[PDB]
Amino acid sequence: GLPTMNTPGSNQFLTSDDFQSPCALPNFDVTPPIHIPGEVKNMMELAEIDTLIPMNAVDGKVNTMEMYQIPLNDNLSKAPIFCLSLSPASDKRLSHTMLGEILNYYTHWTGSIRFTFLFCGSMMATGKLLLSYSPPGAKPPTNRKDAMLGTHIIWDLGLQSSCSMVAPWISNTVYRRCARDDFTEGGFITCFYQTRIVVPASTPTSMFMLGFVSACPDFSVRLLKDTPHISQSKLIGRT
Amino acid sequence: GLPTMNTPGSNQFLTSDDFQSPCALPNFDVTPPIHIPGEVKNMMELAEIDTLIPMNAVDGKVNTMEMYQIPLNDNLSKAPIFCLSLSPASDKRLSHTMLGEILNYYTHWTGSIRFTFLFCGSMMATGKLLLSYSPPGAKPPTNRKDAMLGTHIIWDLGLQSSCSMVAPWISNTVYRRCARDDFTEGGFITCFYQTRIVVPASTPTSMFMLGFVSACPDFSVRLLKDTPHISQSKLIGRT
Amino acid sequence: GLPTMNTPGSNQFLTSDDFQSPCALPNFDVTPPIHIPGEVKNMMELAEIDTLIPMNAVDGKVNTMEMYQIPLNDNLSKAPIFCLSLSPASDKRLSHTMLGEILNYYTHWTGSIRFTFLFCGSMMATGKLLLSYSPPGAKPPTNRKDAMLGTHIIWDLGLQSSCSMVAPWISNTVYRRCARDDFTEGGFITCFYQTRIVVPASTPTSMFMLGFVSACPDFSVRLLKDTPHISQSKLIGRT
Amino acid sequence: ACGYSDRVRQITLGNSTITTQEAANAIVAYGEWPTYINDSEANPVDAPTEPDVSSNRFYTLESVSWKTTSRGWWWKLPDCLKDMGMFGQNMYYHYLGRSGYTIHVQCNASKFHQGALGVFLIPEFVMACNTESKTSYVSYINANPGERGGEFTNTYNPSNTDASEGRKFAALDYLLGSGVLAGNAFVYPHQIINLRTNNSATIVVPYVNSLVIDCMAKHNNWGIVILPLAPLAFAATSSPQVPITVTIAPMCTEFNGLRNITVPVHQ
Amino acid sequence: VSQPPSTQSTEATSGVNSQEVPALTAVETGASGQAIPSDVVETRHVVNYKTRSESCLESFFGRAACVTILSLTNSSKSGEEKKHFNIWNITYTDTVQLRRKLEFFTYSRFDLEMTFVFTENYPSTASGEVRNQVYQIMYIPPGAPRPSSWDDYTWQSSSNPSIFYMYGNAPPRMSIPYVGIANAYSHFYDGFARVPLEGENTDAGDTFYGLVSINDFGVLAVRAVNRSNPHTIHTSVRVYMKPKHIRCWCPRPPRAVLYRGEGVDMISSAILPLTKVDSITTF
Amino acid sequence: VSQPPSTQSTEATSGVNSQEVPALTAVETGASGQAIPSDVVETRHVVNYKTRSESCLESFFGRAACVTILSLTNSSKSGEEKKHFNIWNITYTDTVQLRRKLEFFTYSRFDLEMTFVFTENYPSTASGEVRNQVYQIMYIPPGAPRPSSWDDYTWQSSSNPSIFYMYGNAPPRMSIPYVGIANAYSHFYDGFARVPLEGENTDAGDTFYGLVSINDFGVLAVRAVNRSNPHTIHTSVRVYMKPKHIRCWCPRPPRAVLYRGEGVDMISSAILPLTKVDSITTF
Amino acid sequence: VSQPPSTQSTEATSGVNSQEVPALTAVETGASGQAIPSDVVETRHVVNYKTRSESCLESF
Amino acid sequence: GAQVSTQKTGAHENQNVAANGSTINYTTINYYKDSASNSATRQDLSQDPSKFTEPVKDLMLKTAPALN
Amino acid sequence: GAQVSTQKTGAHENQNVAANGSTINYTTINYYKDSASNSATRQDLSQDPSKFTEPVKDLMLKTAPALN
Amino acid sequence: GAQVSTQKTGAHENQNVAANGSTINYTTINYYKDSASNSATRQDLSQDPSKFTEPVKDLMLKTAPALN
Ligand SMILES: CCCCCCCCCCCCCC(=O)O
Ligand SMILES: CCCCCCCCCCCCCC(=O)O
Ligand SMILES: *C(=O)CCCCCCCCCCCCC
Ligand SMILES: *C(=O)CCCCCCCCCCCCC
Ligand SMILES: *C(=O)CCCCCCCCCCCCC
Ligand SMILES: [Ca+2]
Ligand SMILES: [Ca+2]
Ligand SMILES: [Ca+2]
Repeated sequence: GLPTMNTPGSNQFLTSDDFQSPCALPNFDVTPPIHIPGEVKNMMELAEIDTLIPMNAVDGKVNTMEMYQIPLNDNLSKAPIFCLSLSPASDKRLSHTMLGEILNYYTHWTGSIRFTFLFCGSMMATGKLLLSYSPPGAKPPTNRKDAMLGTHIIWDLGLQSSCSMVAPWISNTVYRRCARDDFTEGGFITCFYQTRIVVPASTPTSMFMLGFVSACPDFSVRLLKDTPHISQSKLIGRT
Repeated sequence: GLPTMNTPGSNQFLTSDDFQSPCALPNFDVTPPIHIPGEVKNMMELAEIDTLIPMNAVDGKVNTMEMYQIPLNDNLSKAPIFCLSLSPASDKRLSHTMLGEILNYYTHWTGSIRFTFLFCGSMMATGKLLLSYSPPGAKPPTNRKDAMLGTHIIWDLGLQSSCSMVAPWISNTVYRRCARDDFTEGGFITCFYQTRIVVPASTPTSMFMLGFVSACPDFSVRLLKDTPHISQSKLIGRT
Repeated sequence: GLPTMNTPGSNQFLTSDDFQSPCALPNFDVTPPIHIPGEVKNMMELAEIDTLIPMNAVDGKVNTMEMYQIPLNDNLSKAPIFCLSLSPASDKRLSHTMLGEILNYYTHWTGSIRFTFLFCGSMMATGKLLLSYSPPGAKPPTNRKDAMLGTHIIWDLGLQSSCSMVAPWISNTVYRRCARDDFTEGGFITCFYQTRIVVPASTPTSMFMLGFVSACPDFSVRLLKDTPHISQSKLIGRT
Repeated sequence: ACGYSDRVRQITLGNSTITTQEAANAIVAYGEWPTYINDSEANPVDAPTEPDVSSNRFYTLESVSWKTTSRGWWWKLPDCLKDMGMFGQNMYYHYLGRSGYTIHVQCNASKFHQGALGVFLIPEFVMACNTESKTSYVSYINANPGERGGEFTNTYNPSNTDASEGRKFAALDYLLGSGVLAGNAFVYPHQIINLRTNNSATIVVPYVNSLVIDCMAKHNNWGIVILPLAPLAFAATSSPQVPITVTIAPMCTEFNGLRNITVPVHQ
Repeated sequence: VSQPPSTQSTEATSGVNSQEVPALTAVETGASGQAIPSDVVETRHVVNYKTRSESCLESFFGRAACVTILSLTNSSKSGEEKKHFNIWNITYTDTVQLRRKLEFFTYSRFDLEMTFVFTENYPSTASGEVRNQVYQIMYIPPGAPRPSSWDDYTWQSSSNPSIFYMYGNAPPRMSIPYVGIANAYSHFYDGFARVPLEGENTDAGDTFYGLVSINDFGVLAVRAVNRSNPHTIHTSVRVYMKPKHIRCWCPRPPRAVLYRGEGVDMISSAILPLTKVDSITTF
Repeated sequence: VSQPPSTQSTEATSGVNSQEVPALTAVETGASGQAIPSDVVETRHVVNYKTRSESCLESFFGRAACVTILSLTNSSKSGEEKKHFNIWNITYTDTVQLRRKLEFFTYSRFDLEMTFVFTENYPSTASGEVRNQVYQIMYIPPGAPRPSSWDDYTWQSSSNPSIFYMYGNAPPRMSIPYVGIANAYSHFYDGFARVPLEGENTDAGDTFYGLVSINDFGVLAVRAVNRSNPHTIHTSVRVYMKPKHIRCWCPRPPRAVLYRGEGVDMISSAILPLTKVDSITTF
Repeated sequence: VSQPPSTQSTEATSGVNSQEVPALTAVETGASGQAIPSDVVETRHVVNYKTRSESCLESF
Repeated sequence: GAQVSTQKTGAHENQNVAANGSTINYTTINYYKDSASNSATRQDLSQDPSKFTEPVKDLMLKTAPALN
Repeated sequence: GAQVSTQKTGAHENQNVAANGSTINYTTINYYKDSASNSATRQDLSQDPSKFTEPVKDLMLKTAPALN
Repeated sequence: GAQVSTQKTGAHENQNVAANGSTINYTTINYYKDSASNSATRQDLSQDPSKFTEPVKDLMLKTAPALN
């Protein structure tokens, strides 16, 4: 008998261990593998896919296709077309996007977020919006003259339907907590009118734009955690 | 003492483990091995041997030699001489053939099945039958004009007593379940008269043919399971 | 801690194990070994030594030196001078010879047995005996004309006192069971008079011959078992 | 060839010769042919007796009859030869005996008959006893019929009381009297005499055992069984009958352990 | 020695005034947005060392998740024999955590690590004596005979793989090959176990539709091997699955609402994933 | 590195119209049917990688099957001394699962892996206290003296191989060489243990016929080494056999009907393996 | 790699009619009997592989 | 005294080719003096179905008349 | 038959470069005959986000008009 | 410091020749400083039955007269 001596952890069962276990089905001639379209290697690949945001999950709109449709019109206001807080896994609206759902299986996240908008008005409607990401620390941008003072882009509606506005990873810590936390503040993404959507004779005076969110190639997430997004009634039994 | 740390599975007894155990009889001078005729290396070797099918295990015929004898006669009908469902381990009739018995010790199976028939009529009797395997998916072949639309062979009774009809492994999944299952459907093997057995003056007007089943060299079975085919009264004891 | 996982047999105590155990007396300067006459390397060496058989362990003779003395005389009979069944460890008479005692510590045995006889009559007495080993399977040799039909040797009493008759290992199985068993039958060793011991004027008309048994160099025994030949009253205790 | 038909065939051993103009090839059990014990496989050390021609020839058993009622027949090697000429003598005078055989089952009819005999050669052919009051209850006398051999039936009626009906095999045809569907008796060296095709069956078999040589008087290595997979049939009567003859020939026979002759219990 | 691939670093950029507009696109194409910091603002040079090392499917599925909880009771009372054992159907739908994750992909292929945790306790006040328990987990593949009583011939396992645990010892565990009879494991299945032909119920199929109608991995027949004691004892066995050596294909959205049954099925009771937000302009 | 032999691949073929008829044959020869897809229909080319890797006798017999269940009782009551131990006859006929498999071949040769599982419990309401049990399994080969009482000199085992288990520890197990006194293990035996000569019963033999009459591997004398306590305790020991390093000869059909005794013997009670089928044309 | 010593094999022998009598001896000398099959009967050639491997004191 | 060998192709494994990486190697070191104590003998896929499916004397080839 | 490999850079570890010292090597010796029994397959950071973020036929480059 | 040696031919083993494969090798590594702690000494089949079956002074050969 080779003199051995057991150490702490001996006999425990850590659900994150990576050990060799004997095989209950020896010499099993596995099934010949074949090539299947669209394999996936990393969850982050999915996190880069452009998903739809429920920007307008307001009462009467929530939990209905209508929530994905952002309101836009002919009239000229100086009011935010929308306001979103940069917290990929927290915010009630973002937490449910593909990006969000994934972030929610991890504890920390880093990277730049890509906000892409598709104006769905009539071809005949013109207009210039202004998308903006203002990093945390000051009075949240309620008006345009304040959002314009931070990271922004003046999107001109035209043949190029879509337009992206990126949220350059600007943070103090290298990683941000997925759960909502003040220390790990994200910032403020808003929108305004640079001018005003303008339509002509016989043209739908009100329409929408779709807002998508995706992660940039510098994006990574870490520390596998369980997701809050799903519940389950304590299982029956048989006693 | 060499620092060790026990892991899950430690001390368990898995009936499918393959480990080294000390020998209770040390230095046992085994008995000199000699060559014995007919050794066997793999169960599948046996699965290729041609066994007899109880095609006609009908009431009054079941569990008696008579069940292996398929009815054939002078009269001309358009009725199936027999009908078998392709399920090597399931079907009450096949499940008991050598091929079947073996398949029944495993969970999955793949390969082509060889159905070989030996016409035992009188030398003087002629005739042309039609054996056929119709892969699953459509109305089971009740008449000839339907069986003829699938995989078939027109067997001409003659000096060559036997004739084989193969069931080309045609399946959607790569392996079929041994237990009866709809997903893993096998297909339909039937038989008909191409013309009609014809005998002359003073010739037995009715006879039989023997049906054998065996596996082809592309046949394999996997996942060792216990067989249902045998029972045993809970053992006594002594208490 | 080096990840280990215990297996069946772990912690058991098999009296036939061969393992390394720590030494309770470290650095013990053993006692210088010296050469001692007659060392022994294998029990089979002893099994080749010629021991005495209690051929005549008949009532009034058993358990007394007299049992080793085989009766011989002047008169001429056609009766067996003795009869022994070939079962080295079984037979009440053989089981106690050195060969026997040893075989009795093992389960199986193979080889040829050497039966050597020493005629102890007077120098003046002549005579020709007939020793014989008849392998199992037929009517046991009661008379000479039957023993003579098997393996035998006509021993002529003369200056060469002793004479051996070998029991050529003739068996169906390669090894014979030590315990008495019908499958592992041994055969029949008998003796007769070829003529008749003849003595002259003033010569002891009755005497004996000693029968010894030993194993031949092709002899081997296997499967260490405990011996029945010794008993022991359940030990006291102290409770 | 000059028309070397697969059907025509001649066989010769000793001073005996079989011929057949309608056979269906011949099979060699497990693919091995009869051989002798090789100095490296030997066990008994006495010089063996190898009879050669005197015993390795064609002995013909009393024919039996195939009826529409016939259920099957069986025999045992070497048993069903223990009385066959010189072979027997050697067999009985020796403790240990070894042998392989060439089995030739004959049965001619006419181009107007029907029928198919399954000739199987089963090694270690152990059958169940006819009495559910005991187990492995068969008398030597009944187990070893000889030239006569037994017959199969299609019914199982054990005599738990009458102890003279228990001491015999329960030759249940659809189960080989072994408790296994005869339908799979083909995993044994075999041939099928289908009347419309052939009239002979030739199966050469090599010694088979967990030992090199054994004691014949106690053990029957092989068992010959013939079951009508196809019932005999003739257009004429509804009670047709045809003879079935069995000719066996031992080969590469050798014996060890010579003594007085063995004479088993008999009636 | 090798260097794990890091996530895109940021190369320093500056102004611009070209006809090159990385900002604009047309997501109608079906292509996601591609822009990155550099394309929109002035960036500095940043050397990124971080890696998506933990989002690797193997890491993402690298946990022994509890899939079910079986119960059984070794009792000596009248109708407590059927309680002396239990049969569980192999699957991951019994819970929702692991299920949801796998459910991220249409197809998957992997080896499996089974781990079992036993926990026995006393039911009523029958808080008396009982020797140590020895359990048996027997895997009964589709087609194999199932136990009638807690002790009929089936527990011989001459072919079925069985574990024997001695309560108090390390959680027994074992590995299983990718046994699927397909080239991959199918997570969803828009089909029926068989094709209902012309002359049949105008409803045929409602019984055999869904992945569940075609999938089958057999069952786990658990039991205590000890005989019945005076006092009744209750044991709970928990099954843990960790798919290893994995790879998956075709991504799908995550299960957003509560699970009903083994299929997709929803329950009108809970189908409002999201949450009302004061206003579209409420940060 | 090497590549395991795969099962025949399918080479692509097409029509035909020759005098070569692979379809027809004459099974009378005793030769099985040989045709394959190619011979009968038009096939495509298929590269087969699958292997009969699991049908290898070593895999087929690679399981620790339960062969018997012994019982014994350590009691302090009057006639509970003979209960303090038990003697089991070594064999695989005590059950039917493993037996049937081995029974697939006439002869076999292998090494054996014994594994033992102990399970103790309380009989009556004598649900009191008892220290931990230490059992002993002693192998008593044919010819060796057998235990009279649960504690007579025989349990010394100065030559007999004995295991000592400390209940609660891993299932003791050990290996055994191919011990047959033949060149192989005989599974069947169409003979008698000896030859009944001329002057004997006209029934002689009925007692010594069948493999059972010649085979003998000795016995396992189990027992608890502890002394008798106040409360009586009952233990059940299960023997597991896994034949390894195996090889077999001469295939025979599988046991089709229930087993009666150790021999072939059938029981009129159950000898109808098959099942009535409506009609010969009933799919 | 090495080969354990086997027990005497049997070399094939035949008749005889010499003045060489291996059968007779004189155990008075104190020497055991030595004869073996070959000396007494006609033997065949037998290659013995078996070994007294288990009678080795260490095994015993 | 250890002997390394090829494993049995698993799930996400070498294309059936079992010829990809040393990551499919398992080590073996027999610990006991008696062979009987060793693990299962190495998988042997050899086979000769013919001793059972065709133990006929004169050999016949598919394409020919079984009975000539 | 053991195979050594690089560990996962820890706390006070090699500059992310994972190229500093043999003190970042872990040994592996597969013990079972079946691959399935092995630890987690080696970390693979390869990826092709494009089969999902850009499975468009004609390729378009950022700087150009998505719709030409 | 390990020493490999030949195992004891088992069931389905090398023809008695014990000269077939490294699959019949067992490894041994003594762990203690005291020889006494070691396993059973290697099987020694040497033997000299003569010191017991023939310790006679003048040697006699079978074929000769034991008493000349
Ligand atoms: C002794 C324990 C045997 C356990 C056998 C489990 C069989 C594995 C089936 C695969 C289950 C997970 C696959 C899936 O549903 O996606
Ligand atoms: C300490 C435990 C010793 C166990 C000894 C068992 C002896 C093995 C005999 C072989 C039994 C199986 C062979 C068979 O019946 O086919
Ligand atoms: C060949 O064996 C050389 C490699 C040795 C590596 C050490 C293996 C661990 C010890 C093996 C068991 C020794 C028992 C005394
Ligand atoms: C390659 O494997 C050579 C290095 C061997 C070192 C010994 C490792 C310890 C034994 C491994 C498990 C063997 C199981 C039989
Ligand atoms: C010779 O011994 C070189 C091979 C070493 C292999 C490692 C064996 C395991 C350690 C042996 C016990 C050491 C106790 C301090
Ligand atoms: Ca980088
Ligand atoms: Ca191939
Ligand atoms: Ca030798």
